[PDB]
Amino acid sequence: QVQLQESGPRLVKPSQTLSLTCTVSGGSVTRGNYYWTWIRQPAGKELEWIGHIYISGRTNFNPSLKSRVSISVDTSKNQFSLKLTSVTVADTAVYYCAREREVIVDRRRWLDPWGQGILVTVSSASTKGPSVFPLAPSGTAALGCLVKDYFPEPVTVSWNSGALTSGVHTFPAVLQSSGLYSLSSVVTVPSSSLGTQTYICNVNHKPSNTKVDKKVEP
Amino acid sequence: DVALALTLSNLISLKEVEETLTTNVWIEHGWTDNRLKWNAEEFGNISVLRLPPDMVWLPEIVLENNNDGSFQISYSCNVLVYHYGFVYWLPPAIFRSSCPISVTYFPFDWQNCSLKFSSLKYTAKEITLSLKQDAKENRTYPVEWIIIDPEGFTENGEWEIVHRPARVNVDPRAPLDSPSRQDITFYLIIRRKPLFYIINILVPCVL
Amino acid sequence: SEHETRLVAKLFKDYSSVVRPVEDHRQVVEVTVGLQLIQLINVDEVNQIVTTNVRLKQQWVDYNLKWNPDDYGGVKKIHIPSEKIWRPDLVLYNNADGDFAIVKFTKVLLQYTGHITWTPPAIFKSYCEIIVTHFPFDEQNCSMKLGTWTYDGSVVAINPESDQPDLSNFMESGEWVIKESRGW
Amino acid sequence: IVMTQSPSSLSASIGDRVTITCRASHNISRYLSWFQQRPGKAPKLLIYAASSLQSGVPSRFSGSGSGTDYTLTISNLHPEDFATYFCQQSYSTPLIFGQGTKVEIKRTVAAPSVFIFPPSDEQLKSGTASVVCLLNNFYPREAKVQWKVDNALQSGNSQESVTEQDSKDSTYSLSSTLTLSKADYEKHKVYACEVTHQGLSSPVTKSFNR
Amino acid sequence: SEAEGRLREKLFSGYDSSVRPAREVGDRVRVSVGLILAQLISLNEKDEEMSTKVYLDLEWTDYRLSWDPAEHDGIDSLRITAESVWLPDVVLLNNNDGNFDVALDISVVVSSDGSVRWQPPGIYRSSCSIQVTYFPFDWQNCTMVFSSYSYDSSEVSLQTGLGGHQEIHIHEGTFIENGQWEIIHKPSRLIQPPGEGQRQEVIFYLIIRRKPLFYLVN
Ligand SMILES: CC(C)CCC[C@@H](C)[C@H]1CC[C@H]2[C@@H]3CC=C4C[C@@H](O)CC[C@]4(C)[C@H]3CC[C@]12C
Ligand SMILES: *[C@@H]1O[C@H](CO)[C@@H](O)[C@H](O)[C@H]1NC(C)=O
Repeated sequence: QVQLQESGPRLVKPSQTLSLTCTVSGGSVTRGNYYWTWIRQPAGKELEWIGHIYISGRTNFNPSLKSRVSISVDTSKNQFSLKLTSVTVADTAVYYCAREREVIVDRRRWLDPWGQGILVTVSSASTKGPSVFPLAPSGTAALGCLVKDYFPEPVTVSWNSGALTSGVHTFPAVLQSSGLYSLSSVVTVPSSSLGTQTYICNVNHKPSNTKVDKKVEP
Repeated sequence: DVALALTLSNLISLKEVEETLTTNVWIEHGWTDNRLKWNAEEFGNISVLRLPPDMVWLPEIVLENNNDGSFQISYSCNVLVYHYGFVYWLPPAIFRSSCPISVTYFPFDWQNCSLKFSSLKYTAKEITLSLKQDAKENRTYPVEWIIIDPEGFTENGEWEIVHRPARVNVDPRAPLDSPSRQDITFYLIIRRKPLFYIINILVPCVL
Repeated sequence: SEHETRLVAKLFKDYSSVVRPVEDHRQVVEVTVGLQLIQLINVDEVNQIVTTNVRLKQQWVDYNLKWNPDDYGGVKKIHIPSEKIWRPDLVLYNNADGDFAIVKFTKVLLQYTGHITWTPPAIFKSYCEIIVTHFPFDEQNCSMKLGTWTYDGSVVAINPESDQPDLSNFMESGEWVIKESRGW
Repeated sequence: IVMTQSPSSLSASIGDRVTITCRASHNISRYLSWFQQRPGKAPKLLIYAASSLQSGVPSRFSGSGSGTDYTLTISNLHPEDFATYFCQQSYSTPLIFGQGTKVEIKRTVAAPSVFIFPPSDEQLKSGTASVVCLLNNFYPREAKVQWKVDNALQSGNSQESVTEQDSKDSTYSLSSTLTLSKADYEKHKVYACEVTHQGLSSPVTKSFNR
Repeated sequence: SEAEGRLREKLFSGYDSSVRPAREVGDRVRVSVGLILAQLISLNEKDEEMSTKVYLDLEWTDYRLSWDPAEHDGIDSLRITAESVWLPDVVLLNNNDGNFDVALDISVVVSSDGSVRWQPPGIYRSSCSIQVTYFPFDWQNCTMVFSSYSYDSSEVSLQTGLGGHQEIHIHEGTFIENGQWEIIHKPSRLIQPPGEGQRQEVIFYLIIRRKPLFYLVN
């Protein structure tokens, strides 16, 4: 019945204010025994409860982030917003807006429904296309392409214009200390086919309009 | 299911300046309460009980179109509960209702008053309003008129009843959980008897 | 409001609205009375009756309606039904054909120190000697005598809140102008 | 309140039973929920109040417990039930989620096929050098890559990336990338990555001489 | 209705209808106030009072009256006698006859999230100062001032009712139109205190033009 929608800038610079807004449809933000909640999950780690605001306007916050966090409700637009001041790189995460239902008769409290989620990354880095380097093969042989030093995510990698999919493994991107991403895509092939068959990795990075078709050979 | 009928004991008045119809009516409510069923043979062949209305659940019908705040019946008489689960309740009431007045043909005018009955405590989801059903020769029909006793009814000194229909009105637009979804309206088309106004104003004034 | 629920249950567990609300019977109940005139409804010269819409602010202390806010989550003030507590029986002595006493039992404001404020409304119909000698240019001095009907001054003392009635929320009349007002 | 969810990782197969415990430091009056998160999706509520099943959830999921001890049971597993499972408490603020127990398909022990790749001449043209060691198609996930440069152990200058269980064999691959400056790359001759994994009788080394 | 009976018994165990429902000490209760005009009965110039028939539309949240429908046979809402639950003491402050209260207390609709909606009927005689200068070719400005009688703004916060317009609702089909008055404007406003005992108001204004045909003829 009720639907929650996150929105806000997908990229913020460090030491600035991260702002998000959750729009509620099919339900009033000032009606019913509800807590309008903000949670976050940094990628590959635990979920962290940022805070919530009650329908009366009272707010509760995580003690870890208490000083930097503020939550507000706007009744006219049926919205509630989160502000996190002086953000560092550790504040990069998928942010969720949720509704915690509370019932007194049965003495229960649970989060339902959740928002879809909004991925916010904290980085002063700017867009930069990848450099694509061959990972040249040395009875199955391996070869690949190194997609190095790009920002932001994502990059898509295919082999032979999508005709080669068997044995292809494209690794998740790793964030370097430089703030730029890097990944490798590899494929295992018969060693007998190294002399007869051509292998090309097709790398696309839309934010830079990088389109590279790199032939990989011994 | 709540079956309703109206008996007009007397049409007290229609005040034109205040546009108010004062009537004495007896509202027959009939419904089923299976919790109040018993075997007559297990309880000394008792077939009917008289109980205070505050002891049982009631389908709280009110006059929606009153204009004085008297929404409810005047005298909360006993309910009659039969062994097969039927609850019969005939509260009498004095009702003062809104009746807009068409002055176009006065004193040769006729009016179209209405008594609209609904439940504010319950909606169409919780109760279903319907007209009372009578039987003749094992054939059932609905009572689609205001009941008037030919013997005990005294005609008003100024108004003659021409038509007196009864209708179940359901609003398709309103939601089922709204009190305005359903009502039962009892109408009174009443023609003025202009003899007093004739003799006392019109003939002297015209002459 | 579980704190206020527990507080309200404690305050009225063994409470009496019959006895005067004092620790010791030789003490007097000090009541502050202030009249607020909202509207001058009517001046009936023939029957000598003045009809007014009023608010009868009454303030006292109930010795047995105190609590520590720290013991109840910091609750410092509550609103409770007036019918449950003892109240002064203020009566309009010169009532003509209306109510003698307050009949609209609105809620009282109770502070943690036992202080009670109760500001019920009333329609006062008061008997006033009407001098028609100078009508339509007449001036009328109309009074409202108010007192505890059954309690004498030795058990309940009444004191005016102010020397004048409160006219801050008075609705202007299209027939009369209040030249002067005072409480004695 | 601190919520300790055990075990951190489990392997089960289609049709087997799964049990995940989530102990609580303080007494909770059944104010516990069990969530399921799929890769890349929002967390999905399965159970709340420690026993109530959310609408639209298969009946195989079951929640139980009280006080400080709570359990989630997944009997008659399904292919779609391989996800991360979280326990969340709502007895007091701040709300505390569990560490997260991941359950994935359990398959035959397979050892990695190891490959080492030198830097390309193209990347050396730009002033940096990356050495990539690939571990391909191996289960379980537990594996250790060590880099050696002229038989000298490296530290602090490599990063690892891992795929999800393959959609076909449910095996894992892992890449380790040694990043060195071009100047540093030329001061040493032999570059090696050593791989240890329970399917390997002994550590496997792949190396090249520049 | 045995599930309804059990739910009601659990709902009202330990419940106090005289205590204002504030989740925590210091919380306010938001009360949305709206009006439906069933009939403009009259405007007595001699007594300077407007007689109307209305339905109030009061909405608030009582956290104590929340339950999980899954634990009570899927019951999502209840219809409860208004005397059983806490009510905001919303009255017509500017009544002219001494009557502050509604005509019938009827029943309140309570949702499983504790949201309470109450739509009592009311026959109100409100004070209206008549602008007599242009009678009978006059227009009047008659206000209905609704507010809590006891609770201050720090306890009960009033809002205009809109799902939504800031106006008196008039149903086109069923409205009993007055033969002497035409409704020109019908807005509603929230009046804040000027700025501890201060109270908001919700004022429903009726600007009405007299139809003077009777006085032209007579
Ligand atoms: C000059 C004479 C006729 C006197 C003036 C009579 C005027 C006032 C007319 C106007 C309307 C007339 C009435 C209209 C209808 C009827 C028909 C029938 O019911 C009997 C007479 C009666 C009731 C009429 C009586 C006379 C009447 C009242
Ligand atoms: C009721 O009627 C039956 C016959 O129908 C008779 O036998 C019985 O005695 C009567 N009275 C009681 C107490 O049932």
